[PDB]
Amino acid sequence: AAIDVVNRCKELKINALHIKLRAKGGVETKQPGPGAQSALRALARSGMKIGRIEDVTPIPTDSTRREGGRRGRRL
Amino acid sequence: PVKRRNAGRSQKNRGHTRTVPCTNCGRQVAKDKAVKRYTVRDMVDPSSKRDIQQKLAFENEKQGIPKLYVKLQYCISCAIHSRVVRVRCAEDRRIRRPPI
RNA sequence: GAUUAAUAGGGACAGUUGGGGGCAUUAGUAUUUAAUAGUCAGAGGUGAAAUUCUUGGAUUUAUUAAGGACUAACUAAUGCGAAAGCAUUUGCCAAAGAUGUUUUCAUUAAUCAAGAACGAAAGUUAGGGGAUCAAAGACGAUCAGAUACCGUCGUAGUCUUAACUAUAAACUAUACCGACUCGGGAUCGGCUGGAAUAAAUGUCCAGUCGGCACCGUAUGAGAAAUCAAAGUCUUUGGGUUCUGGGGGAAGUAUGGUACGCAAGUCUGAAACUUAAAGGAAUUGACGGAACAGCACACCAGAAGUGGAACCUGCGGCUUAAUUUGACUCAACAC
RNA sequence: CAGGUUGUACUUCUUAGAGGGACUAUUGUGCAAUAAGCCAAUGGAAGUUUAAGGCAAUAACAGGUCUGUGAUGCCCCUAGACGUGCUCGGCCGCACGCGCGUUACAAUGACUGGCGCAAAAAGUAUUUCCUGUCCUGGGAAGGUACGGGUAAUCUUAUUAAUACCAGUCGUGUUAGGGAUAGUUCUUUGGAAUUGUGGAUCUUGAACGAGGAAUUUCUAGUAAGUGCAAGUCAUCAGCUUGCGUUGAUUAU
Ligand SMILES: [Mg+2]
Ligand SMILES: [Mg+2]
Ligand SMILES: [Mg+2]
Ligand SMILES: [Mg+2]
Ligand SMILES: [Mg+2]
Ligand SMILES: [Mg+2]
Ligand SMILES: [Mg+2]
Ligand SMILES: [Mg+2]
Ligand SMILES: [Mg+2]
Ligand SMILES: [Mg+2]
Ligand SMILES: [Mg+2]
Ligand SMILES: [Mg+2]
Ligand SMILES: [Mg+2]
Ligand SMILES: [Mg+2]
Ligand SMILES: [Mg+2]
Ligand SMILES: [Mg+2]
Ligand SMILES: [Mg+2]
Ligand SMILES: [Mg+2]
Ligand SMILES: [Mg+2]
Ligand SMILES: [Mg+2]
Ligand SMILES: [Mg+2]
Ligand SMILES: [Zn+2]
Repeated sequence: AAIDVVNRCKELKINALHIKLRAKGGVETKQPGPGAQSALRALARSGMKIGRIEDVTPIPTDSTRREGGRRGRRL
Repeated sequence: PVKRRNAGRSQKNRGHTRTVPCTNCGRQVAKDKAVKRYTVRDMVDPSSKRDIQQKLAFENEKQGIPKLYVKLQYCISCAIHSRVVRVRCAEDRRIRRPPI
């Protein structure tokens, strides 16, 4: 994914990306998935400069109720 | 056979305490009972760190990559299974400020 | 001619303290949806997947808007409330403890059948509201079977007015008022001195009153687990309500000019049957828990058996007889 | 280069008695909280507890054994006996299922010659046990002609087979591979038929490297290769040992 993106910015003449990282968030998990790190790396690995980095994950001041049971996922 | 005197939750001097969904499962758990650990980690594998810190456009960064802040709240089944907390002998069971 | 004035109780008052309550206000992202822009082929979800959504452009990105909830992080062996319970800003309304009193009353008190006020959730009645989840249900999957755990949906519900309902592991499973018995730091709220500074709604120190607790310890208690009460109990009596008398039958039957619209609640048996049921703790054994050892167990490899013919054991099957012991390593070229 | 002799001779080789030797020795600003210990290099015949074994506590498991025992309790059979013999069968009987295993599927091979390489075991109550010469037979094997040894003396300090050197054969059910068969000959045994073994011509099958599974194994080790001993009159594809050639890979 990353290398495709980079290849395509390269022809748009784009040196540097700012990064805004996100997990599904809100009521769901706030831990970014496995692809997070790998994509961030492979982006710079591809000779793309990297600007400011922020985590924007959606963050409830407070929540609607979670998709689990009252007892969550059993098993 | 009362097992814990605490009975597992830190709550006294009140009838009721707010319930929190477990990070792992989402099961409702008492906010006192919950195994809660605050995590400040880095978004990136140290190797990956080297790679990125090469390519950082603004050289004015001194540790200019953000840390990831998590307040992690586990229901008991989860924090046991997931080894966040583990079974200890009766005497140790009451030990309060343990880590390193 | 009026006893003190209880480290009794009621009242007054003074600075506080609190996530106690009721009204108003008010914010905040978040979920869901819509609008307006963008861009494209995949999004979802899982152990894999499939139901779903997608070119009528989803997921995704930016900016707004609608609509119901909910108060994250700070958030704690901290606080308040009779308990249930209570966490955004501000304003209003009444209420409360503790402390402070060389204030006032003067036994006004304790506990409590009657009788009353509350009382999570779920549920019920009549309207609203409906974003999220989500019993029932519809489907996918899983499975021998799944009407289950998982996934996609989804109604009642979840929220709200008026009303009912009265129940929980409504839990410290620990009644209330009062004494007295160890030690130690810390904590929340008052007060009293003292000290430092950058001189204060902030620090520190020493007192003390009241809270929530904790840590040691008992030549006190207990069947023990444990308990600063679960102690001051055969050396048995401070005051007062409540509850139990082996296990099931059974919170069943029945009766309630007791309740409830209903669900049901409250009250509540006996016949019959039975030798134990039960509490803590010890040691084993076991575990689809955690940790730690060791072995050619694996690591890295090799020679291979299993495939073929034959040989030699077992078992079957024939037999007059096919003598017999020995079946996971721990029988079977014994 | 080989024999035969020899000595107040000698100990390297060979027996094998005494005593040495190894204690993880020496070194190590190697790891060890500097303690036990581990590690490396060097020396060393030997440093995996040197190597390989023997012995094997407490407790078990109604494990196995009345068929090893003139160790037995109890039960049973007791004269056409479940006693002690003799004759013929049987345990080896075959549609099949399951184990140990020998041999192969070949070229790192098969076959034809040549080649002074072992170790460890055994051995005669006298002709009987190992057997050396010699002779006969094409052969397995037979004579009995000359002999040794109850053995460090004799069989023998040899006689093994992989291996090596020539030569044939040429990647095909081929001489790879030989199962299965039919004649002949020999040996052990009164007895060999239901082939005891061995010899000669034939005959030549499956097998072209092996499904799911799964065994053992770390150095003179695995693997290949023969040899002995037990059994035994005869019969090793077994066992228990013995050396030869010698690895891949982990400490
Ligand atoms: Mg889910
Ligand atoms: Mg409660
Ligand atoms: Mg809004
Ligand atoms: Mg709102
Ligand atoms: Mg507070
Ligand atoms: Mg309604
Ligand atoms: Mg199926
Ligand atoms: Mg849903
Ligand atoms: Mg002061
Ligand atoms: Mg005692
Ligand atoms: Mg008592
Ligand atoms: Mg205590
Ligand atoms: Mg009494
Ligand atoms: Mg030894
Ligand atoms: Mg038995
Ligand atoms: Mg002869
Ligand atoms: Mg011999
Ligand atoms: Mg014949
Ligand atoms: Mg034959
Ligand atoms: Mg013999
Ligand atoms: Mg045998
Ligand atoms: Zn959980």
